[PDB]
Amino acid sequence: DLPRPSISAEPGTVIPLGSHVTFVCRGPVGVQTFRLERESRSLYSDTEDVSQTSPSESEARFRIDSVSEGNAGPYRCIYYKPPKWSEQSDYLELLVKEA
Amino acid sequence: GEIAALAVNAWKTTALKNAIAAAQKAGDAAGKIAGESKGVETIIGILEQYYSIYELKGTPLKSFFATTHYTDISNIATVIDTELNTSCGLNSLANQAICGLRTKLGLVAKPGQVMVTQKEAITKMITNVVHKSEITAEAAKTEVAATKTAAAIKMNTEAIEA
Repeated sequence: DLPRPSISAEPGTVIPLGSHVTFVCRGPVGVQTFRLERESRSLYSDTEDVSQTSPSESEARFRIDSVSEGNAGPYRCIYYKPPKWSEQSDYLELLVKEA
Repeated sequence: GEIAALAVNAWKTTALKNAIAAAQKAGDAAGKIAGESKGVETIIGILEQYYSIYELKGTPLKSFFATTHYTDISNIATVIDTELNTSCGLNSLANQAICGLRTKLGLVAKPGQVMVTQKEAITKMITNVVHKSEITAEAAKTEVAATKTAAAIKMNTEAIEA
């Protein structure tokens, strides 16, 4: 019933140490909460700060201001549209460059 | 001197009436102290043993409960709620000791189930932990206040017979 969310990164998945990255979760309109999960599934961030790109879509952003190698790893989206959590996005592997 | 004796005997009666008052106020003081320290020691013991937590608000439990009362369910839960959101998120690598609570409390998102709100889950936990702590604190205050009152009213009574 609920379409899988999709995940993308801005500017990309390979980030100079100390600089920033933003993940985008995209999902259907009427999403309540977007959750960006890491591989350890106690680490995750929620947001209700939803925006729309198209009438039948909604989305939210997660900015990491200063990346370290402990940020490196898998990242996934899942969203909540009452009464149901969707299923999980594909993973996006974030990597940290030295320079 | 019959009236001499009745004077000391009315003096001993006032002493004994005062002693009773003394022995209850001394008992209650000691019960308060024993209580607001079994509480602290019970809540710390519970966080450390059942939940593997040894700090809050980025201080050790010892120091934390010196500045926020172990009964303050609202601010304990708010502290946990906040520390969970700003140390188990995306935007730091700081201190991930506490994050296990989300697994324990059942917050991890399960595709196919309803949403468990973080803060409600924490306040259910903290209410349970604080109720437990207040009850053991009350037992400590009950024992210690009784043991001190008994000893005081005894000691004073025998003093009032010399």
